[PDB]
Amino acid sequence: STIEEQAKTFLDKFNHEAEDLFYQSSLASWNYNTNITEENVQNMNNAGDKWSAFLKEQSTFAQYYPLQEIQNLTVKLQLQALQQNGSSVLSEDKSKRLNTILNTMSTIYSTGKVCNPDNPQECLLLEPGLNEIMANSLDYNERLWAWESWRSEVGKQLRPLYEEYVVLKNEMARANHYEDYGDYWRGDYEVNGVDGYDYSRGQLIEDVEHTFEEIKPLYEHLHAYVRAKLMNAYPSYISPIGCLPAHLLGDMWGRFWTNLYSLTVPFGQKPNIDVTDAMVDQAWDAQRIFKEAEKFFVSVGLPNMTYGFWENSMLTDPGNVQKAVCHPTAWDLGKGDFRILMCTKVTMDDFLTAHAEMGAIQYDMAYAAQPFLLRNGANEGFHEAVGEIMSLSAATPKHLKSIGLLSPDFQEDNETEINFLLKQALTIVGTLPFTYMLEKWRWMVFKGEIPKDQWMKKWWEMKREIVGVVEPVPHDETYCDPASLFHVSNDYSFIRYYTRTLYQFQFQEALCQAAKHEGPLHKCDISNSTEAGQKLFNMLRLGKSEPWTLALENVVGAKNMNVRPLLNYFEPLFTWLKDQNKNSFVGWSTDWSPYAD
Amino acid sequence: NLCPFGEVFNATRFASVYAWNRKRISNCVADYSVLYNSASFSTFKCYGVSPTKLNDLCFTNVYADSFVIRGDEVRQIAPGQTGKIADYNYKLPDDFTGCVIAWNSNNLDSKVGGNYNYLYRLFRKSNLKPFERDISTEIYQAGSTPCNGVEGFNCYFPLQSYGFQPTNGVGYQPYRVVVLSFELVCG
Ligand SMILES: *[C@@H]1O[C@H](CO)[C@@H](O)[C@H](O)[C@H]1NC(C)=O
Ligand SMILES: *[C@@H]1O[C@H](CO)[C@@H](O)[C@H](O)[C@H]1NC(C)=O
Ligand SMILES: *[C@@H]1O[C@H](CO)[C@@H](O)[C@H](O)[C@H]1NC(C)=O
Ligand SMILES: *[C@@H]1O[C@H](CO)[C@@H](O)[C@H](O)[C@H]1NC(C)=O
Ligand SMILES: *[C@@H]1O[C@H](CO)[C@@H](O)[C@H](O)[C@H]1NC(C)=O
Ligand SMILES: *[C@@H]1O[C@H](CO)[C@@H](O)[C@H](O)[C@H]1NC(C)=O
Ligand SMILES: [Zn+2]
Repeated sequence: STIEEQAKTFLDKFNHEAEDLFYQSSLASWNYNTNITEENVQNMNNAGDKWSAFLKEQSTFAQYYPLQEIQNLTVKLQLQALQQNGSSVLSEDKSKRLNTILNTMSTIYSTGKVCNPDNPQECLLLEPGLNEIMANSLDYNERLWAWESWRSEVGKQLRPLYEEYVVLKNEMARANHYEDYGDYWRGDYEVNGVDGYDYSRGQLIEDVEHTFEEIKPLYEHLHAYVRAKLMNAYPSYISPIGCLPAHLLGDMWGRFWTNLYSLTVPFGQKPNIDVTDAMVDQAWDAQRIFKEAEKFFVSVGLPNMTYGFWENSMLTDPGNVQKAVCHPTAWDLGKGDFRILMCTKVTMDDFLTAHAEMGAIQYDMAYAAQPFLLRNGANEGFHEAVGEIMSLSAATPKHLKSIGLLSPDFQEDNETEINFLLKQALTIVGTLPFTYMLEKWRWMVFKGEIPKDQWMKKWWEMKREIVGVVEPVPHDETYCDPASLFHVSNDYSFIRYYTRTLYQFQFQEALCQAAKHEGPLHKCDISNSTEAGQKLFNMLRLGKSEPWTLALENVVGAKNMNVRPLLNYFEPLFTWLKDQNKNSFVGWSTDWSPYAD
Repeated sequence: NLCPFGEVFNATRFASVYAWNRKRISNCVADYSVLYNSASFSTFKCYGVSPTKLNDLCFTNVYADSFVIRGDEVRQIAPGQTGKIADYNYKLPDDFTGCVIAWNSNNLDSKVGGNYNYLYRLFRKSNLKPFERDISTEIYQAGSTPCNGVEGFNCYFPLQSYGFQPTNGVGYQPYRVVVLSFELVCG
């Protein structure tokens, strides 16, 4: 019995027993979400405790098999994922500490309550309500209160708890043999043992840094153009050279500038490309939205969402009776079960979000015929990029004609493309500085470059410099603004939200070439192109069996992250934005302040 | 007289795949027409004889092998399909004269929380010969260490249970299978 043949029969036992265990724990995790209840939360913990406990024993047995003297490449990768020590190294209740503080963080957001001073009854959560203030209100005073009170009341509360979060999770450092908690999340991109393709964790920094510099030209001009529109709609508050205030951006944090499309509309007399005003006039419920999404991909080639999807998914808000997490989540349970949980709304954003999550489902479906561990896409950015590759096609003005939202006229004017591109830039271009900034400060925290006595404050200097956004009110370190966002509170990577972005244009370029599109990339619908769909499914199935740097090359010529497709997609917008912003100042001052007055 | 096909197909319970029940059907008249015209069966692959031809065809002896397997594995109840089930549980002769009948049992053999009753052999030192039922629950020794009849390193219980939750996908839902063979009983 060769050691690899012993390794396969061990792995063969794992894939059978683990799939049911993962399904059982994931089934309770769905129920916890659907019917938030002390009993359901406990069911997730006890069943989830078994999944973790099951993982630890198989992990110890996997170490007995050496990572050497095995040759089938899938066998090596499968063994590494199991052989990782994991969160077991922390001694007993110390791990339970990490469980409790993290378990607290899911609750603090769900229970995070800001209360109106005028009416002490009237307290709000980060339900759609608070986010709706940031999305629609045009009052500087109103937005600031929701911006401030949230992290005044709830942020500070999480500051000691996020303080121990790093302290206790960086205990893993040199226990799990990674140097800092930033090194662990970067291990997702790591590929080793492949000649000519070995990608080290440090390469990801240098790559991100270089591509971001080429992103800066387009972003600064967008930042300038947005400032001019904002200064008219907000006299006095905004200085023509100063950093943009955070609350007047779309979200509670400013992650997506797509909310400001109404204020920042280039032309506005031509037909609207934001078709939420048409969806309400086209009476499209959530079932219609997803049914049109299901129809999009079956046109490409993937068959229908399994009936277990439509039967067991939650695509509508429960109502008052049931309290559930409303965040878009492309759940995948294994054992042939695929569901989507997403409180859905009558908005183009929710129309475009649904198309991305279903593309992620069909990703989760395409590589089902793989060993258990290799079924998670080849890196984190892939899973999040596949859906947006389709989403870029979904919003295209030509495809919006076929859906029935834009009228049959289709004015293909030189202006409508810019209207469409700027809505796309706000959603796509704006989030990349915010992403790099957040994760840069996150990585630097794990390394220890910023002590707690310099925390928070540094965050704001970095946010002023990189993203060009200023704080309305100065914050002591008792404030904890970074952990006002779900991705930071629930210990989820956020740079995975930027690798996908450079990726999402890398692939579409090749998919349009596969469809033999005659023209630019923003004119590209993957619809009715069986060949481009076969190209995706051919490499969706690979999962993590083939290194990402290899799977990238097979689809698109590049073996690594390249910003060049993104620039080409935005090149018409970049040239126009330069001409308009010739008088206004491009750039910002790191020293301006809305409170220094 | 009416062949007792009713109790084989309408049984309250079906046996596991590693111990497939065999019921002898002999000296009775059998209407095969109800089977190929029931419309309640997903798979009905008669490998040797056409169902039309065997309706009036007398036969020496009939036996019914009934077991429950996964739908992904229904492919394997077939001459020369390999795979785990045919390899270590139930293999067909590859000269097989007979029929394979299958229908979904998600309504009956799947329950909330999952049913773990059905078992399948996962490890076997040597591939099963046609029509050989093995129920040896001896730890498959995978390495150099001897298992001494207890679980341990490279010492796995050769039996693993199916999990059947109703929300599973079609490829993972439980399917009820009845295998019919003919030897050389009319209609
Ligand atoms: C709500 O949770 C309770 C758990 O006690 C359950 O009885 C009820 O069915 C749940 N509601 C659902 C599943 O819609
Ligand atoms: C931690 O990892 C080491 C790697 O050499 C392994 O030997 C050890 O068993 C692991 N600890 C466990 C599984 O508790
Ligand atoms: C080795 O080849 C493939 C690599 O994709 C692997 O999936 C399979 O399990 C291995 N085959 C055997 C059993 O030798
Ligand atoms: C796919 O699903 C749609 C949903 O209505 C259905 O109309 C269509 O006929 C199905 N196509 C298949 C099964 O090929
Ligand atoms: C794809 O084809 C269908 C039917 O041929 C058509 O209704 C739809 O408009 C097409 N989509 C395009 C051209 O984007
Ligand atoms: C639209 O086209 C006109 C005329 O060709 C030209 O000024 C420019 O490209 C566009 N005008 C805008 C964007 O205001
Ligand atoms: Zn998200």
